[PDB]
Formats: sequence, C-alpha cells, structure tokens
Amino acid sequence: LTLGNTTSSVILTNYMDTQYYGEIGIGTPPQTFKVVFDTGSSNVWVPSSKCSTACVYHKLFDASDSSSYKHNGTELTLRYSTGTVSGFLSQDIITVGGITVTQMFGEVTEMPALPFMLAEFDGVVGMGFIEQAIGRVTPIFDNIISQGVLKEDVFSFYYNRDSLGGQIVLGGSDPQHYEGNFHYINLIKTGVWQIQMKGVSVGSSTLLCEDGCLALVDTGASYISGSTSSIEKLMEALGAKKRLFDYVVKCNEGPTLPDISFHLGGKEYTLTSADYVFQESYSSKKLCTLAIHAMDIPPPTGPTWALGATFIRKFYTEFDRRNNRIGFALAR
Ligand SMILES: c1ccc([C@H]2CCNC[C@@H]2OCc2ccc3ccccc3c2)cc1
Ligand SMILES: *[C@@H]1O[C@H](CO)[C@@H](O)[C@H](O)[C@H]1NC(C)=O
Repeated sequence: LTLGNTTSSVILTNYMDTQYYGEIGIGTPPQTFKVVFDTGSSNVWVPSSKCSTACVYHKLFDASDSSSYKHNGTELTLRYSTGTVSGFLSQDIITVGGITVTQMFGEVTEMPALPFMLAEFDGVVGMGFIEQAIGRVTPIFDNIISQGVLKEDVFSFYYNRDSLGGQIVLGGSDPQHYEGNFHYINLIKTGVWQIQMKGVSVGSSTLLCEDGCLALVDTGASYISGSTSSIEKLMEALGAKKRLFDYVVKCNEGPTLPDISFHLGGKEYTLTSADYVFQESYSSKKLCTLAIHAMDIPPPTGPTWALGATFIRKFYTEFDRRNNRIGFALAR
C-alpha cells in the first residue's frame, strides 16, 4: 500500500559556490556516492570499480559487493559542453533521502581528468526528462513518480552561499528556505527544464535577449551561461576581461557593478554584483572572478542561456512535473 504523502529532504554540501552535492546509496548493502542533482541531464551515473585518471580520486561502484545488482552491459556515452563520460548500463537499488528505487544507471569506466579532477563529487543524478535520457533509460524521478509515494510530483532546490550547503526536497518545497510566494513559468515544452526569457537587462536598460531567448534552469551548472555573442556584449557592459579561464574585474570595481535582471514570466529576477562577483578582495591591485561564462549549448537544447547555481542561490527553485512549470521564490 502506497500513499502519495512523502516529502524527502537531501542535505547538500556547497563546495566553493560551484559544486552542490548530496549523497545517494547504490546496491545491497548500500554503496554511498557524492552526486550533483542535475536538471540539465537525464541519466544517473557513478564511477565503476571496472574503471582504468579521475577514477583514482573518487568512490567506485562495485557490482560484486551488491546482492541486488542486475547486469545489463549496454555501452553508454554521455556528452556535454562541460564534459564527456563513458561506460556501461547496470541496474540496482538507489536510495535518495528515504526513497528507494530500482534504477538503470551508468557504471562509468572513462572519466577524463579535465574536468573530473576538479570534481569534489563522484557522480551525477540527472533530474531531466526521458526525452533527453541517453539510451532511453527511465530517469530516476520518473521511477519515483511511478511509485506513488510523493506528496506532489515536484522537486525543489535550495543553494546556500558558502552551515547547510543546500537542500533538495523531493515531493515539495521547504518554506524555511524561501520567502514570499512562488511565481511560475510554464515550460516551452515538456522534455526539457527550459522556459522563455523576454530580456536580459544590465542596469535599467534592456541590453540583451531583446527579441526573446531561452533559459535552461540547470542545477548542475555552476554559473549563469549565455552564448558567446550574448556574453561578449555583457562582459563589455561590465568592463570585464578574459583571463585564462574566467572573466575578471578589478576587485575595487566589483561592488559598483550594475544589477543584471532576467525577465521571466511576468517578473524581473535581479542579481546584484554581490550575487555574481566572487568578491574575495576589495583591493584595486587584485582581480575578482564573475560567476558568468559563455557556453554555446548545441541543438536541441541550445542556443540557450543556462541559469545555474549563480541564479539558484538567489532564487529557491521548484521543478513541477505534474504542471510542466518552474517556480521561483526569493531564497533565505
Ligand atoms: C556528465 C557531464 C556533464 C554534465 C552536465 C550536463 C548539463 N548540466 C551541467 C552538468 O555538469 C555537471 C558537472 C560535471 C563535471 C564537473 C566537473 C567539475 C566541476 C563541476 C562539474 C559539474 C552531466 C553529466
Ligand atoms: C539493458 O536494458 C535495456 C532497458 O533499458 C534493454 O532494452 C536491453 O536489452 C538490456 N540489455 C541486456 C543485455 O540485458
């Protein structure tokens, strides 16, 4: 007998405002993994004991220590703008919070040092739709919905500033982590956590996305990202400069930087300089990083902006599967 009355919370660790990860258990007895809960991907994967560079520094799933394991073996490749992993399919029981689900997942045998050496987590729990799942593997949240345990077919994200690192709620939202009410925006289409964006303002003027654009709400992305063209105009308006990997401003100029507003649904979602500048110094002789970068996301998802951790820290986000919508409320 299953009742639709469960809301399960998962505590997240915040690593340097760029990586938010929690724990999942795989197998019998459970093998624990640190995972990023990512709305921009639809597959579950962890490094495998069968792995070979980055595998030496992470926890590895050993199917031979699990009584609940079911062999599959189908080859799996997950390719993204952030990185590419490869491996094979396996089935086992996955526990997330208090929910236990039989899940088809990827045992990763190919983990490149770039960017996986920089990862403090072991794997990724894809929070996206089946439409974007590689190998048409049923995503974890669809398997949780099938169970009929959830109070609501929603999941929410709280990302704290770098003390609770963050929290994911399965089956609802935590009113202790937001203020006021949620404002909802319907998805353009089911299959992707993406909504229409009406404009991007720098200061009081609509400088970008003037004829509208797309916004992927991506929990696994560290930063806000835009296309090369959009980011070039944004960075020139901020007076930011491209160093080796990131855009920087002179630390003394950081607090004076203009507000950046994203016009979504019938509301402006504003990030002040404090929300997007890693203000590690106030010195005129030091360089301060911006939590914004360019990413040319390929079709079908892109060209699109991606609202990552930079955005989520400011706005508590609810991903609603029953109504195909995303809700935002000011985080606390
Ligand atoms: C495998 C690779 C990349 C991703 C993307 C898919 C779109 N959303 C962002 C995710 O990146 C998560 C991620 C992956 C590697 C990382 C390595 C270092 C730091 C952060 C990292 C974050 C999912 C699975
Ligand atoms: C692996 O699982 C998929 C279901 O997602 C199935 O279609 C496929 O035939 C399985 N392969 C093996 C070898 O069991």
